[PDB]
Amino acid sequence: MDILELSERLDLQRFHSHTLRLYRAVCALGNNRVAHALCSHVDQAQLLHALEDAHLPGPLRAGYYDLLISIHLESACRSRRSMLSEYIVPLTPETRAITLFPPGRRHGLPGVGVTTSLRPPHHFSPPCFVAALPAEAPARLSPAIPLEALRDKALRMLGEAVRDGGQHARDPVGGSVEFQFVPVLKLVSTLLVMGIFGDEDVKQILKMIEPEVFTEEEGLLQMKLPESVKLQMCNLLEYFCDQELQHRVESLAAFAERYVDKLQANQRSRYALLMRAFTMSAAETARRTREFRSPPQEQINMLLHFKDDCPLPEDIRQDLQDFHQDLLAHCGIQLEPQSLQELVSHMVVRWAQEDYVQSPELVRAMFSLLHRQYDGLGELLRALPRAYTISPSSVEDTMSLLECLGQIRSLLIVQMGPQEENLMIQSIGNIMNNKVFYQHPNLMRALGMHETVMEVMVNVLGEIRFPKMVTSCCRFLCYFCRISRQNQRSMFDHLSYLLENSGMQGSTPLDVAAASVIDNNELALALQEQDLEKVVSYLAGCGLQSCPMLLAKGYPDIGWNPCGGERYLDFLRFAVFVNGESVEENANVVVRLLIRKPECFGPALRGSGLLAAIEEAIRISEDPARDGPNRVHLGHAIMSFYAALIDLLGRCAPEMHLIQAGKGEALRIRAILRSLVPLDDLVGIISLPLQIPTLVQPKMSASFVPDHKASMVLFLDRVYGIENQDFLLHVLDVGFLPDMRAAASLDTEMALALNRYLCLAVLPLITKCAP
Amino acid sequence: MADQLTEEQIAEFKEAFSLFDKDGDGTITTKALGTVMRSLGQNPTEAELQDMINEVNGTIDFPAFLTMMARKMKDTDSEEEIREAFRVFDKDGNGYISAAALRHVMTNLGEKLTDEEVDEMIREAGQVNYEAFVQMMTA
Amino acid sequence: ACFRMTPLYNLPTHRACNMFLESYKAAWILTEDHSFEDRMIDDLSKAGEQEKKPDPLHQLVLHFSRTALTEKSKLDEDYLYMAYADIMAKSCHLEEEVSFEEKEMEKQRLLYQQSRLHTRGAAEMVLQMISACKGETGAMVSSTLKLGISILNGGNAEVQQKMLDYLKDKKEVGFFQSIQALMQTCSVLDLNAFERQNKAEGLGMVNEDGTVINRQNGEKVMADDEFTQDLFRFLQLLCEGHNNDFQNYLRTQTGNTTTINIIICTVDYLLRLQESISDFYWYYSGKDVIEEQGKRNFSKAMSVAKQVFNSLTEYIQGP
Amino acid sequence: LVYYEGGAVCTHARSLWRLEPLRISWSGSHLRWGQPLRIRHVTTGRYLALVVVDACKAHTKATSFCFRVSKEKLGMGPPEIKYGESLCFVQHVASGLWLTYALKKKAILHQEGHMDDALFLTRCQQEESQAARMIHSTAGLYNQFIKGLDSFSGKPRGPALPIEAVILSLQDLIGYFEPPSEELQHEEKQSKLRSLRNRQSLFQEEGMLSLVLNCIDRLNVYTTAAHFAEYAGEEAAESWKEIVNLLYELLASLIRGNRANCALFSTNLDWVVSKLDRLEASSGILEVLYCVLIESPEVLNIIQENHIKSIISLLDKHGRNHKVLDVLCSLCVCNGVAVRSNQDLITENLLPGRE
Amino acid sequence: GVEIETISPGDGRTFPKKGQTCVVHYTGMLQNGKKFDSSRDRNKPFKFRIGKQEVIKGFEEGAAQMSLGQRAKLTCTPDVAYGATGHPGVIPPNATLIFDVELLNLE
Repeated sequence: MDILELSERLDLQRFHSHTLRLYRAVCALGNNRVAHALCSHVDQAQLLHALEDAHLPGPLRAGYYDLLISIHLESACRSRRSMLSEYIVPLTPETRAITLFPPGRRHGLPGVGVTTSLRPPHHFSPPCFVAALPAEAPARLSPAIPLEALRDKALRMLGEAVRDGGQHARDPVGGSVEFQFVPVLKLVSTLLVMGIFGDEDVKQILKMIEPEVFTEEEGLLQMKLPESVKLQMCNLLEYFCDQELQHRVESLAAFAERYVDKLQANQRSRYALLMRAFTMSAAETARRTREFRSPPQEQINMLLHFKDDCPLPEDIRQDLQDFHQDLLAHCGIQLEPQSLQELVSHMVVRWAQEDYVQSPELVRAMFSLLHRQYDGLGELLRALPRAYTISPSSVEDTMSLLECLGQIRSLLIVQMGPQEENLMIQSIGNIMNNKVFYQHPNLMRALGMHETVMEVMVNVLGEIRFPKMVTSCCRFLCYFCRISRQNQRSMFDHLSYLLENSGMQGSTPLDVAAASVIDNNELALALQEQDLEKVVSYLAGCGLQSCPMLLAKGYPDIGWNPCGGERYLDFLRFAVFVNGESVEENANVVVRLLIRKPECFGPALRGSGLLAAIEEAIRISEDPARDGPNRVHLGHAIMSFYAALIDLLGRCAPEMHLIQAGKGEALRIRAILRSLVPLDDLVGIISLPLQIPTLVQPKMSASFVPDHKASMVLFLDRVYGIENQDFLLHVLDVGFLPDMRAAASLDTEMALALNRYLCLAVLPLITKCAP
Repeated sequence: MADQLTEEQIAEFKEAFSLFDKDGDGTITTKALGTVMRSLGQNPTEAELQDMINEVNGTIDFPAFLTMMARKMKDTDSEEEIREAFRVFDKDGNGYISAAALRHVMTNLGEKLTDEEVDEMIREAGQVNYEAFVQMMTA
Repeated sequence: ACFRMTPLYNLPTHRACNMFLESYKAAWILTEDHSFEDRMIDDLSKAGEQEKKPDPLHQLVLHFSRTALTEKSKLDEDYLYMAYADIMAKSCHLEEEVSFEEKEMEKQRLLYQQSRLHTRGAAEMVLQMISACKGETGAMVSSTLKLGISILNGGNAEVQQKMLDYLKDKKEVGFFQSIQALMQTCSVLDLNAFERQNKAEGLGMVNEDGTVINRQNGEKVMADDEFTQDLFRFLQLLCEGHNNDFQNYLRTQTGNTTTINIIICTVDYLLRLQESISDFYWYYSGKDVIEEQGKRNFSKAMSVAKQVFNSLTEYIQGP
Repeated sequence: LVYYEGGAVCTHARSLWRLEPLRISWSGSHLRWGQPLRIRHVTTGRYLALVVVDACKAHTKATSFCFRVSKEKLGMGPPEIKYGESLCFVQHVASGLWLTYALKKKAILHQEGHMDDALFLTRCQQEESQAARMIHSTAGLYNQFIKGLDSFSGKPRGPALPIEAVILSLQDLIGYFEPPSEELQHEEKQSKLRSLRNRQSLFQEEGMLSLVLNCIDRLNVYTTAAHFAEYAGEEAAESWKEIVNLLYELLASLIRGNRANCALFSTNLDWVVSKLDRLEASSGILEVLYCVLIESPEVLNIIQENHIKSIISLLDKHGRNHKVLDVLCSLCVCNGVAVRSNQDLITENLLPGRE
Repeated sequence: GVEIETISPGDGRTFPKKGQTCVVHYTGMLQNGKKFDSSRDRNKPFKFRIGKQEVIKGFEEGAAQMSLGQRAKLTCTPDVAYGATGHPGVIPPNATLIFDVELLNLE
């Protein structure tokens, strides 16, 4: 039957309307493998035919328009709208010639001209159905449709509608004035944000809105419109004010490269004149504090002070102020309707005088547009942190980066399954060897890349569904935190969330938190106390229960955790010891809190002998029946755990110069750590001989390591001390001359596990007591 | 902090790394790490090779490669920076900087040091040499 | 490393442009002033005149009232509402040896701009969102209180009469609890982060061409200062005209089910302030001189103390 | 057994108690000190005796309690007992035994007492207390209706169950739970919603969801509307068609809008979909499935291919119903997040036949 | 299972050779007759290289069995294309395909 008969059928209109909702919902949110599958059922010509057959009914016209964008113009729509908020400009000479006003104080046309901000191409693929099936497939692009043909058709259907609407016909297209424009604006609005219109096309679009203003018929804004058609007018007008703003930023980027090229030769000529000036010495260094004594960030702050002590001449200090007056007048400040902001501020207020608007969506989109024009200065300001400037030789890799960025943001909105995981890992593995991620760490922070990889770790943790994903994400953040210090500053701020999910092999979310506080006195001083008590409460659990995965592996049972609890102390030994020095304010509060739950210590000293605890470890490590039976041996983790409980408290020992002063608080702590541990327990540990490799190699992860001895020597050399000559020579012959000639024997695997142990633990302590 | 290297080294590093990249993945063998540094003129023996891999499976990835490249050039510049740091004090460049010419070059550098600390810098150290000055600054 | 700093002409030009934008915005664009906050609000008010329908401004605060009444657990941080909270707040700060008459027109023009908001229902919008906070001391309750002061500045009378009836027909327990919640989360002088700031203050410039942003750390001690001063300054202005009903409302919400007695809750913050200032004396009771940062802390705590004694006495200025 | 609790069961239906003095007339006079009274639980309808007990075995000798301030050796009324201020205990009038504890601090009448029996009272709310007593009125009918059905649940027929009593009792409950109109004013619509959010949470917590689920599953086994209703006879057989349809309307009225009660079907999701082709109240169950699949998104990704193949088989046997396309449109996305596992199970099943 | 029934004869002498491109203005159906594909609606002469197995096996085997300008009706069996599983979303499992092609030019 003819489809126009649905206009009076009134039942199969509805069931074929709700089928179009199922078609838009199936290919929703970039599902592009199924987006080819719909392109069979609704062909390309019959969709383009249905855009202008005016005798179609009401809800079927808004279906076939919205079906079109949901199979062709959506997967490209979200990815470009994402990259609109950030502005990445290269230094081509085409960029270099960009002004605020067009040359000819007449305000230029919005959206018309040349922009240079980087955006990825769209990568459509044409549909087919006779191609053979392979096989995991990499991806499917969005299915294609000829765009240069489409823009002429879409402009025509708008162009008649503003003209036919003036005729005030009793039979509008599609049964109302609402359905005549809502499915033609939201296509034109989404072909305008994709940038596929020519400038002469949007010159015509500017005529079709209000031709009395934008000229280089009745205007569209004067036409009486129902409420929902005003809404797409706001989403059309919101594109235009951004093209004023993105042009303004690209004007200011063009100004600076003309300015700082003029500024470097001014400094280097002034410095050469400073290099030949010998007429002063006490005033010469006041001219030399800026040249090589100050950082280059502080130079530009000092150089740019001449508003209302500047080394710059009056010639190149005035044109900046001449430029600065060119920009405020370009904005809404008069700085003592032929303007766009004059048009909008008239139009939006008059819409409030028309009626009492009830739809809460429109009243938000009105006032957000109106505030954007009046504080046009602040609208420029809030975008400027997302402004960055790169080299023109780096563009050929930068747009290759941004496409590999966009796949992640497309995976922000889809619930993660086992395929796109392999898309995410292959994405991330292609970011970290792209060479620009390193050399501009401000830009990677500016694009919110460090934010984006966090939320895909949020959604997976909510039992772990996809562990191979969550390692490579937290591996990326750990490799991100050491690129610049301020990037570590940013990653530090999500600590309490990162701390809430401390709960396996490979990396972890907690090692992200560890690499967020390492090597930095600023963060370690600013670390909270409430962020510390959460760390010990997870340490409060491990001493009481076992690893359930280990007894699932068939291991012997041990009531505490020699493997799990060691995943906190390696964090906390970065929490109090930095740059080879101990902090004070954290050390005086970790140990006050560590003694509120004495179960947090290892229960052999909560108690058996400390050398006896390691002696209890050697039997259960050498005997395979008492050992864990594959990568986890219980005997290797108990000595490693007590290697962690020792050297933590060694790195919370108050420093020697505070012991020379009578700081009673600082010596109260040095009482407590010395009170806990007997000294002679260490001496049997410091002197126990090892299975040296010779002709055969013993196993590292089941036997004694020199790193077990390396923790203990740091404890006595920091809280107990070597005072007299006899006690120096007491442990001297018993411990180390066995090991030294064992090391001098092999002049090999554990030879290099012990060579670095001697040169980093004991040979300092000998030279501490050489006189 | 990987920022202590300039751009063109990373440009030279990635050019070197992609030249010996196995399949374009950014993986290389343990042997090729030695060859690629000798392709960059750097000749460390297997002692400096052995401790670097165990610091970080035979698969060397480009960030894992680059973090080792930061540390090998961080220590060398950390000692040669301080003699050229003393070069601006003495008018000749040998080490003979007069103490009279110091109490205006030190209050005029940009760490906002007042007269009391540059005093405190001096009486807890005639012209002083350079090697006592690199001792009294590093402390 | 302060001596080996490279000059600007040695730098690549793209990084030189980058630090310029961080400088040029900081010294020129941020410094710029303009007065668009008054020439907006007039046309949003005058456009009700045309050739019982609400005004353009009157539509707006109706919409902000509607988003404050939907049942949600937390109060989502809208940047748009904060962008309009200050603009309506600055419509009264233009008026917020002299003659007798000329200060009255400086007074009455403030009652004109106060009438331009609170006859459009601006008084209950700022009363609903405090109940919609429920204690979450975020950035919005900063920006909603500066509007609440600029309506009740100078001790206006009928905005209080527009506020008592709203708390008496609704019986809205949840306002006063959110009032009590913000009261306890008011920071005082500590003796732990103070030296953390001081040990942080021993660093002036960070290595590798970076600057220690002293505003990034800021004041870790009592950064809650201007907010917690602003709440009592709001709380002082609810009984400025000695409106005796609020003197019997703020200790007893007799129509409600559950009293809170903020008057007692005002005492308990003061005691927590009292030991917190006294232990700051005992740290300095051994020292002889006081440095610069020691006074800036102590200037802060008394400036909020003068606010709360003034806010105390307006509970009892009436007999 | 009597217990104590925190704040969660403080608001709900269990922690509601009403006072009943011994004198009939002027019972709503002001209560004074030293006055005997009974204690009623409202939902169970039991009398507190330190256990709760039935009213038929509640005796004035067994259960008669009183309010005293502290044990010194001792028309309308004067206003004796304030609210929130009295802080008074209870003990038996025959025994003098102070009820005190031992998270479920078990309350026991103890002759030692403690220093913690000074307890303050709070009056309930009018809409809530009205919602309380109707639970007791319904559950007393419903469990009577269940075991009345369970009598001939195995014995064919070659007391009388309350047919007319239950038909009118459901229909008042539908209008009790009816969602407010969209043409209402916005500030009042929002206010009436949060009342409704309480009094469906106030039902599904204190039973009344699975209790409704039971009387379905005792009734659904008789698919022949008359022949398998002949286990009762011809009297209840004529009303079997009605009582199913009204039942699914109640359940659909319960979990409309509410997210918390929608998660209560995440365990017996397959119980729902297995009855879609039941040929009686086919719109009824399909209504229940639509409201549960829009409020709690966790019920989306627990759906396998065996479920979707029934829904398309529902559409193929019940015409071109436009409601079935709604529930499939809710099955693709949730909260702006799509499910790629579900977006292909529909497509390679529905589309490719093209029929 | 490649049955070519002619619809209009072409040159009769010009045949496509290997390593060469073709331009086909095709369209397809199913055995029920439901038109799952065309090319003229997209207004694009579909092109492909022979031999390199871009198309399914029943297509290019029909392709070299035509002359230039000939119009042929093909019938590709289930085993020659989309055999067990079929295309996702479009072509059902074990479906026999029916084509209408036309060699436009280029051998």
